[PDB]
Amino acid sequence: EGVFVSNGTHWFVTQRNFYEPQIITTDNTFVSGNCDVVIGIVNNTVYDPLQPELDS
Amino acid sequence: LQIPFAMQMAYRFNGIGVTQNVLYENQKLIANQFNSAIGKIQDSLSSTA
Ligand SMILES: *[C@@H]1O[C@H](CO)[C@@H](O[C@@H]2O[C@H](CO)[C@@H](O)[C@H](O)[C@H]2NC(C)=O)[C@H](O)[C@H]1NC(C)=O
Ligand SMILES: *[C@@H]1O[C@H](CO)[C@@H](O)[C@H](O)[C@H]1NC(C)=O
Ligand SMILES: *[C@@H]1O[C@H](CO)[C@@H](O)[C@H](O)[C@H]1NC(C)=O
Repeated sequence: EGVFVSNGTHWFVTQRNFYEPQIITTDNTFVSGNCDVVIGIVNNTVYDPLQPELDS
Repeated sequence: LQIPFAMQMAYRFNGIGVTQNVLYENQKLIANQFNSAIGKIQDSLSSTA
């Protein structure tokens, strides 16, 4: 739920009716297929909250 | 509030209980079906009394 937005330099996801930017993560989001299909997709990092623990 | 039209249609798909990747993956087909369906409105009204 929410929409991807940028302030010009950084990418966030907000709920749609009130500006509240969240850092984009694998639990803010879901995957479907690959980048070649979608008209206007943008290149970015998605943070995975498990990776700091696997970095122990 | 402006929003891109394909991104508004992705909200209309969530509103019927279809996950929005279904629109972004099928976007040209969905656009052609709409454009073709509006063409059938012209041809019906430009013919039927
Ligand atoms: C876009 O939003 C980010 C919010 O993180 C801004 O970057 C932060 O800027 C403050 C100072 O304004 C710094 O203290 C933070 O460390 C920055 N965070 C990061 C991740 O670098 C960014 O300045 C905003 N851009 C514009 C054009 O407004
Ligand atoms: C958006 O419009 C610009 C011209 O205004 C065009 O160059 C660009 O390819 C378009 N991008 C998408 C995602 O449709
Ligand atoms: C996005 O990333 C891929 C892989 O790094 C690259 O091939 C592609 O050209 C990039 N696209 C844009 C719009 O930067």
